[PDB]
Amino acid sequence: TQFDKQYNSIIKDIINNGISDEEFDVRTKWDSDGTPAHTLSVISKQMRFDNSEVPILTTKKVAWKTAIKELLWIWQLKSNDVNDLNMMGVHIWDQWKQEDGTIGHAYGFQLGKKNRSLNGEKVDQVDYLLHQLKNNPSSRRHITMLWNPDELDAMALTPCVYETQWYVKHGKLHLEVRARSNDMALGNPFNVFQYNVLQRMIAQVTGYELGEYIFNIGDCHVYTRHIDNLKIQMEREQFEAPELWINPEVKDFYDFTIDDFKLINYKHGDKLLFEVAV
Amino acid sequence: TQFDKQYNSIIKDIINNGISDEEFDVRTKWDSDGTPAHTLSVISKQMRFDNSEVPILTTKKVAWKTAIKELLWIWQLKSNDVNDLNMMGVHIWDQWKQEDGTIGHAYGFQLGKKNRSLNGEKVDQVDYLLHQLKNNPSSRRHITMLWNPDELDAMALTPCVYETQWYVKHGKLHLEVRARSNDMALGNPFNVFQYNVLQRMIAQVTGYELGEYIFNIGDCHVYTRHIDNLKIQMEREQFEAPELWINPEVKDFYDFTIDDFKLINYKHGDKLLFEVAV
Repeated sequence: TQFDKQYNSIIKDIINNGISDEEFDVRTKWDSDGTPAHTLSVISKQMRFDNSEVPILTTKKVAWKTAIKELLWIWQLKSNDVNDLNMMGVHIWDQWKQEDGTIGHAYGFQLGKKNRSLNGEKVDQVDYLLHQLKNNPSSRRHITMLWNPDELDAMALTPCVYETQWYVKHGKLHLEVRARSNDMALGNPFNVFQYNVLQRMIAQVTGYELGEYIFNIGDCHVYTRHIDNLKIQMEREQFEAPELWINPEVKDFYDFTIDDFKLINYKHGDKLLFEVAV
Repeated sequence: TQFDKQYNSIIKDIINNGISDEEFDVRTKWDSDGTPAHTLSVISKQMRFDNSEVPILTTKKVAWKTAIKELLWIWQLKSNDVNDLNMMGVHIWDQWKQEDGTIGHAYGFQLGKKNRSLNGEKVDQVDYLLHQLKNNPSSRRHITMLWNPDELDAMALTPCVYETQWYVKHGKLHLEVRARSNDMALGNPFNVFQYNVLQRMIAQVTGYELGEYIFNIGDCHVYTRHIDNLKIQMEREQFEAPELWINPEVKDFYDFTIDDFKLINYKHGDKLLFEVAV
């Protein structure tokens, strides 16, 4: 179920069926003329994968490394402090760094919260999701939630991929994910494969085969300047997906390191520059 | 976009492609033999409507009244006390009534919380969603959230239809909804049409045409005993959807009463008994 087939199956749709944000006074803008940059969009689109292969673009390179790195920060480290993410070599967050170093009450800070009761002892979303999966697989409640109505005003930025719903059906683990928004041009390919990594990880530790991987986008859009450039990507060549490796010797979620993930034989397209926009 | 066409388009799929919960020790059971009742299910299904008609079953009657009544309780009254819902004639909640009368920190209690900052003055989810829609339509954040990770342990029951995402595109208001679970046999038809009512209501008060209505289900299932009975419903006749009425003289969300809603010329099927199950 190549990520490519579905990816371009959604792009043209947006160029052809998308609605321009025009009618409004957007705040975001390019960087070569300050001229407010404008987009086209569609509501509610969905990408599903049977897991016979890694969902990753092959008509362009993805930040597969920076992607898994940011994953450990949010779900493994459950940290909101940017320094931790700077320690991994990633800086793409430096922009929302608060005078104290963190991004406020969002992302990792939501998962680390010891808010659930588990055998006369409080625990956090990630720890709760873990135990229940192997002691309450049938449960129709396996849900992580980033969108906290209580601390929304306290986060330095509103999350995109904010929730997930897992299912344990027939020795299989299914992962559904949802984004309230998503840039198909610079945000989607990175997020997708990234949250699919997280799936393979818990899958291995809980000892359950991988089920379907489903990714849900609410507002899907692309910027205008990015269109002419996406059309080429569509016609670009399509190679076979790589073979992501993950040390099988690991048996604990918090044992994984950026050194246990290796994408093998990853053929992808060439450099494609997509104009910057504040 | 009759609700019927899509409804049965999902039922057979479940009978044919659904997976039995069997493998597990379910807690829920029938009531004629205590024998644990069992189901079949599918993950991630979706129902969309263009709003040319009311999404309501015509091969069976829906609690269209009890449905809108429960809607005012959660979103209008933002109450968690069962007495209020008993005052409307509804008792279908009496089961989860706590020693104090309420269902804990769930449903209405989540929407009434004055947790957002609006012009140097705190306000609740419902009040926030309202103002922003007419002063920040373009916003990609219009979201209500019932799933509170902080008070989950405090609710007397985990919510099904827990969130919503609205969009204001071209004088149109689009409403996306999601359920973590949903019984296609006794829960779905009621929920769907119900959250579509809520849409028509804010639509009228904000003064925006209705956009697409999208309903998302995570775990969709039906109980075994209910199968033989759903097959008949499928072959039942299909009449044209009714013409829901709503007093146009209203201009405030909190002015609506169960007396402003009238389904006109509603042709539906006959009585279909679906075995009870604790």
